[PDB]
Amino acid sequence: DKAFQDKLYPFTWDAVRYNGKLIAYPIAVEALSLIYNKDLLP
Amino acid sequence: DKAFQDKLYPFTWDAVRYNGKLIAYPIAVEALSLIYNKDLLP
Amino acid sequence: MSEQNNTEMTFQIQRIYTKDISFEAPNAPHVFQKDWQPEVKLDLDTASSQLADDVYEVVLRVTVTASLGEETAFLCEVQQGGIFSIAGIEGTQMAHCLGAYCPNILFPYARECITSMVSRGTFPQLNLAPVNFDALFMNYLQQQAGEGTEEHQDA
Amino acid sequence: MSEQNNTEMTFQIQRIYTKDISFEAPNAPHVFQKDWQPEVKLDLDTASSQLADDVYEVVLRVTVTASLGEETAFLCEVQQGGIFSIAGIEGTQMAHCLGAYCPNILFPYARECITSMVSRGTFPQLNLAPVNFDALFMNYLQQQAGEGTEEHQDA
Amino acid sequence: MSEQNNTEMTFQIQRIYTKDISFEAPNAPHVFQKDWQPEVKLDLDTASSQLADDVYEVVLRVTVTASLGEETAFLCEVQQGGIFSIAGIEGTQMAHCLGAYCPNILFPYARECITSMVSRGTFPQLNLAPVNFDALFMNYLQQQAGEGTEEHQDA
Amino acid sequence: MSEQNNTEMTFQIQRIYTKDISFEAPNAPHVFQKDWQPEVKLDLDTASSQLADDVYEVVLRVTVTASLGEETAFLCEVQQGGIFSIAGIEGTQMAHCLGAYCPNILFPYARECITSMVSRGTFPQLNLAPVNFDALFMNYLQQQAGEGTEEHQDA
Repeated sequence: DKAFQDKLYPFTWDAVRYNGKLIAYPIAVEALSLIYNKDLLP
Repeated sequence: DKAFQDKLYPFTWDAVRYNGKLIAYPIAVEALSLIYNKDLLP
Repeated sequence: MSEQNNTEMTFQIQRIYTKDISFEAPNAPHVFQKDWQPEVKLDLDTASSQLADDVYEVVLRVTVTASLGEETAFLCEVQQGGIFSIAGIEGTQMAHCLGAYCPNILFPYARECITSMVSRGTFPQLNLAPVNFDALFMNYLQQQAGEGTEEHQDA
Repeated sequence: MSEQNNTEMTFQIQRIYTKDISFEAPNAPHVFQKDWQPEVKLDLDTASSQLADDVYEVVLRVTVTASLGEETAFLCEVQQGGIFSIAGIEGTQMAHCLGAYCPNILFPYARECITSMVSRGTFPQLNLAPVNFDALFMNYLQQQAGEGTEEHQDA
Repeated sequence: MSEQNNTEMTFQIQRIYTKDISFEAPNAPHVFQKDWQPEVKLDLDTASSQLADDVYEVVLRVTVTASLGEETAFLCEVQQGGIFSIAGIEGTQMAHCLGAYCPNILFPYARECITSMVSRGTFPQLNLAPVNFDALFMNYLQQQAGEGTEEHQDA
Repeated sequence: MSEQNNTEMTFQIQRIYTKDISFEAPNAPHVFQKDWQPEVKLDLDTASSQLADDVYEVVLRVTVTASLGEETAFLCEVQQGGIFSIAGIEGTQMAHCLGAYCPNILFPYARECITSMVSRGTFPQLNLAPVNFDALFMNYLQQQAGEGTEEHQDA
């Protein structure tokens, strides 16, 4: 029967149950130097 | 105090002055209209 | 186990926008004394709200914490909100839209915005891996078993 | 060439990255003098690259030729690549997966990359509607009078 | 009292970055309902802090409020902090170093860090007005009818 | 304050925005088998175009090469544009403004746009340290005064 009260909102989604905490794909991209071969500007 | 202190950083700055706004031409943009159709195939 | 009754439906993106930003470096002038890869712990959150009939707005919140050793490195967080419009679907077909499909739209924006605040702190990149919100939505309720979209053909 | 109907296949998202980006605003302060919403021409292209056995990259070229009146508004192109572990599936089903589903995964990221450049050029926010290439491909099989040529090769 | 330019002073731009960032749009979906004319309120603040032997980090608090009366459009704040190893100057020039010069170094980067958040929130661009901290201080000091151009030297 | 002298300069920010953005990563899948030790070759340019009376656009170009040799990480150019009112000064003083000051305003925006593009190509983010040819004249030319003292309290 048409229960005109439920409507098109029977679920909210207020979680995102992400129990698999990571950083990225297993490969270390966190490595870069050779910035300013000289010193600072005085 | 009432006798000798005098900070390395006092800075009176009792001369605060700046314009404020700089916007003049209010181009109607925000979110681009006329983009795509009302198709959106699933 | 699926029972996801396929329909022609109608979807629309009204507006995508960053509602909120946080970037806290409490150890900002201390962070150069920390030489390793930062131990980063991400958190994924959603807060939804219905604006109107057929029109809802779900907010995808991504939190980031980082620390080297036993002491903080940097903190960052973004909230990508989006106004969306739906027709045709209902029940599980509706729950799947705001539960998976809409976080999939919002995630690239929330993701890259964190890494763009990383740029501002002058330290190595922190870009988030692609999270399967869809698979996660299934893992929330084990297996898809819903059914719906009934022919109420009256005249 | 093979039909291939099996779900025991493997399919994982390894890494999304832009192999190419472009944004060209040729008359940038001139179209600013035009108070109107620019007409958006949507150009779409695809590519693919074998990186290993059962490991395939796919590029999605989302291109926006925007113009207001007789003159350009802003130009944009993002060749949004992404690697996928495609195992258990080859033939026409690979031509489907790598040519429809995998570009569909790249499309949220393509849109976002364009959105950001457009807001950096201070043009109105650009949100292209989500396009499922898979459903179009289903109908394509029964819509062949003859012929049939394609191209997928990128470094 | 002028020609006493001795090699006492030592100043280096060690690091310029955001210690803290905030963008709050509590009326982010609600901005569609209001009129697009908020009041551009700019907030300025400067601090110094000795990290090491005559090494002080100067933080610039720029805050951009946009509210048409009570109805807030959005809020921006960027603590653009920079480490500066300064000494060898006293009094007027010392106060003018950390209070005028140093936040004026931070101000282009603070400006940008605000402007970029604003555009992500789907709000019109906000450009910070250049405040001549250095020139206005020396103006008011006694040079209210004075002019000091700089000799364009090669090296 | 008798503002009869042009040392203040009538400068105004009309609009800041990227004209052009670009990113290239030919060896984008090669990053897995590429060692993260490329030498960052920075390159810079600035241009000017008079749009109207006292209205000068400045185009600050930044080009970042990142390569171990032929095994290249990426190439990334951002042509930042900015409409600026430059009044009160002329010729060689104006050449200092649009050649150093005005592109230094544009450089934070270009920097962040490049570093976002680095993250999009999923390379190691690196933020270029400030270089002020504009402020170098202020660093050179010492004023006169030095002795401050006297503050404490009025109450």
